[PDB]
Amino acid sequence: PLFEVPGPNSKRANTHIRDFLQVFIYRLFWKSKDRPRRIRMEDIKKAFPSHSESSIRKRLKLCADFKRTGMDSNWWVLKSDFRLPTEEEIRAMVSPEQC
DNA sequence: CCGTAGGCACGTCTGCTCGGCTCGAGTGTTCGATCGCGACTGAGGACGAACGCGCCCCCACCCCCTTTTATAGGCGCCCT
Repeated sequence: PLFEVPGPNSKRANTHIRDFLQVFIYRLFWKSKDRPRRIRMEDIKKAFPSHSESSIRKRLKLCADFKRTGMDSNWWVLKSDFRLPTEEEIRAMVSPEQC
């Protein structure tokens, strides 16, 4: 082996889960066709059932603003002053070897 | 007088904030290890002293210088 496998609940392992969540959130904004871009909490929780919503609230507070709507299905609208990172910048965040 | 709309209350979702727990990093202290120095001991070589060996000298002992005297066989020399 040439690449190090982390231990359970290590600092490297916990950083990887956070960054992979940050990668997946960003690509959901790139998939959204609405102007301004918007995503749902339900789509992240369906892909990440082992995360609490509060841990997802940490990754969404810096890049998105919560707009509540009169239905049990609400949107995270991308901040107008937040520049969404480009594709190759997302590529540098998490490599296939780290996964 | 009746119907409908609005207001309030409660439920639920989430967004923020506070408290508690745990993990990691650092620094100080204490213990063990290793290194250096000195001392002891063993081995080898060199020097000094004592003993033993070798050489030389000295001492001791025995025979040779003569005389005599009886007596006799053999060998060699000297003058008649």
